[PDB]
Amino acid sequence: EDCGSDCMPCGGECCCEPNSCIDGTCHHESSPN
Repeated sequence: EDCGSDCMPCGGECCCEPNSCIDGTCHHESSPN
């Protein structure tokens, strides 16, 4: 079973890229340039 387009189950949620599903939460993703 899957959640979404490159997404993962985060405590009844769905973290999709570029974000990441870690620590049971949605770890946002920055772009330092």
